[PDB]
Amino acid sequence: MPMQMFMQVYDEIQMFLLEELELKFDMDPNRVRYLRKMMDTTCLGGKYNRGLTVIDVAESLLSDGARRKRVLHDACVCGWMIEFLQAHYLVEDDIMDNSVTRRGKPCWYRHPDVTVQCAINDGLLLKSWTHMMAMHFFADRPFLQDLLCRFNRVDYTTAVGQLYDVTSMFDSNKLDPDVSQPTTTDFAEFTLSNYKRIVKYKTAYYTYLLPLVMGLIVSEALPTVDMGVTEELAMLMGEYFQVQDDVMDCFTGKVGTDIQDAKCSWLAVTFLAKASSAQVAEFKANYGSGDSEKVATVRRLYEEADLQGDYVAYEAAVAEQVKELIEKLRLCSPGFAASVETLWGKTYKRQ
Amino acid sequence: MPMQMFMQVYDEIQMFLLEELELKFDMDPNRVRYLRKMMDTTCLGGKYNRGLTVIDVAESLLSDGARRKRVLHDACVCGWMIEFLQAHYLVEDDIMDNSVTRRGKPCWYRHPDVTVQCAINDGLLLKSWTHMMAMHFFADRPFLQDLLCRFNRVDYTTAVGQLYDVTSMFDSNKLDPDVSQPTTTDFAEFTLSNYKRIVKYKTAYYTYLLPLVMGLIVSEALPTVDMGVTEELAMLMGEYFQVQDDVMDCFTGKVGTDIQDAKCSWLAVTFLAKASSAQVAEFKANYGSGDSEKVATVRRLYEEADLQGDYVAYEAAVAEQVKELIEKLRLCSPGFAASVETLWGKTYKRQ
Repeated sequence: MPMQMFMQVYDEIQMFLLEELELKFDMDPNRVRYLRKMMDTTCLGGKYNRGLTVIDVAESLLSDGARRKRVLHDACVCGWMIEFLQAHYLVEDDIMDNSVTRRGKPCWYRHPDVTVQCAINDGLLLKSWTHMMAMHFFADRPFLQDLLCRFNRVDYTTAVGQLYDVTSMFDSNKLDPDVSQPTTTDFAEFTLSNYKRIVKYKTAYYTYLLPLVMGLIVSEALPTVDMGVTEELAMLMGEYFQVQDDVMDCFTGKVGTDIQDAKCSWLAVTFLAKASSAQVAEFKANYGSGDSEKVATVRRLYEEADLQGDYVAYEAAVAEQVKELIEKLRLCSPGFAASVETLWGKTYKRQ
Repeated sequence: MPMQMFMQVYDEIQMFLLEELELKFDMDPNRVRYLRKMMDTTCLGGKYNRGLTVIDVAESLLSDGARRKRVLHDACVCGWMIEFLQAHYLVEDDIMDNSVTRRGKPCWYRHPDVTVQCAINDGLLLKSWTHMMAMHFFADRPFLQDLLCRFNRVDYTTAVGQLYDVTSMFDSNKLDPDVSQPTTTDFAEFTLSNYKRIVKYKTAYYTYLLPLVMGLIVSEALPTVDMGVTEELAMLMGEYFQVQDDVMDCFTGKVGTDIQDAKCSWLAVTFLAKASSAQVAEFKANYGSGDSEKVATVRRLYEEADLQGDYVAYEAAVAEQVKELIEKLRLCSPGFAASVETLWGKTYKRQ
């Protein structure tokens, strides 16, 4: 049901965007068609949990037919603002990582006649489409200024996160736009504290706080909740998401490549913070190569350091913190707090 | 004087942005310093005509000390929103063109330890900084919603322009994200009508309409002028700017490379629309190569087709249209119309 409405508002948003390009930007149908395909490929095919969260939050805050009809439709449009924003970051981050595929289709910039030259701009369009849809559908809403400001702020936040991700490669002290660096990692930046900072800004704001905020706004309920507790829940849930991902990447789509990719994962930083000198040097020697001997070594080390045990203890401490915060929130905001529970239930030990 | 104020508000904006990153995004001074340098290098060193225009428009619309002080300070901040937006497009477009230098320094992504991976994101930051500065300096202004909407709309418009630029390479009919194309040009898209469309969206909105609009907004004067005449002037001036540039690139920094680069210039499209079959085939054979025989041939052809004569006639028709529109505008808006005159005076036969 939520999904049906969601996908219906997709077509209605697509329609508006494509027509406007025709009527107002003089666009011919060859180019309109290219952008339709870019839009579909970049925005469709995931689970839409970010966007669906907005719907679910708006449904729980509803407390004569047609306020409900409008609030839910607003929720769907906000939901798609988040999905298109995410698509924007994926397209740009894939180019930035020189990644290869996504869903098990190719990275957008890797399609045969999309080019790195076109794809960068395609990203820019995807993010402008968030503004254009907000400005069209919410032209007359009193929350429009506030929505744009909060959205802009999360946008910025996410680009900042991507800065931290991008500069996790080498000693921050040698950071200089005039002076090359080896694209061997250092590991100098592979600390828990840096990892937590990357995840928080790159990921937790847009994935967990923004959908909750948007559901609040379109329900006109934002002042009714404790925003400090709400952010804290978002940051914790968001962090747990990525750590859960990082672990499953190693120890469970088809199978993941963070080790080969030499990623700053929870595993790597947690391993480095507890390991012996000998373990460290063997890590450094084996990490970040496709070679299936080098990989297997890294997994072995991860296994000897009992990282899965550490994971299980981290998970349970997060759960108990999440649970206390949800109860603080339920004191004043019982409907909002249930929606957060439900969000947490779609993250905790996956699904 | 305007410049002194402008550069002063630069430091004040920089300060706010860098501190916020420290206080609110947890940023360490290695990374703060990298972004200071990125900001300075990407935003400083041009003539700032876009930003200066905003100041000049606000000064002409002023019709007890301190309204003037605030309006001009608002004008400077809007001016820098335009300069940072421009920097954003330059950084991203340079990557997209694989260009080499700019001012006669390197393209930002070409600095030794900036990387294509970092530079794409640096672009994204530059554009978020426009939002962050508007939201901070104009938090309490009644025009903030309207400013963000108009700004967003020009942002979108410019990305659309860049789509048209990017797909000027080959037959629009073969535009397909699944199917490669030769990075030989077609010339099929090299028509005047396509050229005018690229320039209008890529360039005229952000370079000519946006500064005028922003000066109107911060002066609280926007409703006092005829916006249809204002847009028309902006589109004409903006078009003339690029055509004037395209011509000087050939027939006058140190010397330009549009022919080698195989650019969609005014010269090329105008040449193609009037040339004989023989001239066309010799053009196609010689255009878009570094070889100084092939280049010289193209210039010769341009000279035989009398493109400089066509330019001179185009310039004079634009001038007389610009002049009539300025007088229509002066009927109701004498102060605004002088500022446009002054803007036109900095474009017409350069300076």
